[PDB]
Amino acid sequence: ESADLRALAKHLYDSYIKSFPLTKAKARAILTGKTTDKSPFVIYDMNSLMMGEDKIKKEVAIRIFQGCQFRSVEAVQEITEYAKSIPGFVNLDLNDQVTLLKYGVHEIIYTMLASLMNKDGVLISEGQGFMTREFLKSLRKPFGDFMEPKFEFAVKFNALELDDSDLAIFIAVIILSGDRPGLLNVKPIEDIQDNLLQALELQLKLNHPESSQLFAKLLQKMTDLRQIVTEHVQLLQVIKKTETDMSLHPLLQEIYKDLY
Ligand SMILES: COc1ccc2c(c1)c(CC(=O)O)c(C)n2C(=O)c1ccc(Cl)cc1
Ligand SMILES: COc1ccc2c(c1)c(CC(=O)O)c(C)n2C(=O)c1ccc(Cl)cc1
Repeated sequence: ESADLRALAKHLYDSYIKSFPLTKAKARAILTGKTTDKSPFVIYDMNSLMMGEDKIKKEVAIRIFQGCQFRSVEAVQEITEYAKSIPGFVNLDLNDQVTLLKYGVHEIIYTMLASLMNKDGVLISEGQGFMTREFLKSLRKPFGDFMEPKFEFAVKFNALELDDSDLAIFIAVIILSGDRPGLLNVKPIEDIQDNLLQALELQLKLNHPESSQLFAKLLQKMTDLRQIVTEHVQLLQVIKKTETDMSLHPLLQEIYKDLY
């Protein structure tokens, strides 16, 4: 079993690397000054944003809005590709596969968003750019309040100091939650999570031997993930009631209508 769990961990990590182009490792190298990667253009005001458009591949709050959207959709596409590699996932009832993805993708998105963040801002455009926390906070209501909750989580979450091999199993654990609403066959989902949970436990113990109860502390973080989703959805509802001229991407619209 112990050798089997390591096999499971290595399998998931390999799938993770194959599925997510911008890893935490790449993100850290960019954010700290490493020579393996190159420096981002920093956007911190209106003119940096204007010049950033020239360097990086009508209202700005709207443009930034539309930017996250395309990125979220892309992320959903990646997380979906990853889930199919989770042993057992494709063998589940198709309705359950959908349900697991529906409630799971945003929790993974915010998890992985933490990798691209520090207390000062977030990587964008596959790491070419960097948007500051304060520029985001300064955006007009309600747009200014969207990102700050993510930062506060990311700051707390990044203190756990997980690397990608850690995250690979954790996101796998998130997808295979037996307590999602509407699931038909909970039992096969829980059997897969049991093994995934076992593998996370051993992975965290071997990769972080000195940080006690990291497993427990990491599982407790799923609480914070939920509140991020709940709060976000409510802020989105304000947008739809106010900006009747724009809409969510169909895929995003399906994920959200009607989650909770
Ligand atoms: C990756 O997490 C985010 C962050 C912001 C998001 C989204 C997702 C989505 C998509 C989603 O909810 O998955 C939309 C549609 N966002 C916005 O409109 C928005 C509003 C204000 C600002 Cl300052 C920035 C973006
Ligand atoms: C999910 O987290 C975020 C937050 C902000 C983002 C993005 C992602 C992306 C997508 C990405 O990160 O690749 C873009 C593109 N964001 C912009 O604010 C932006 C910058 C310049 C222009 Cl012209 C328009 C929008």
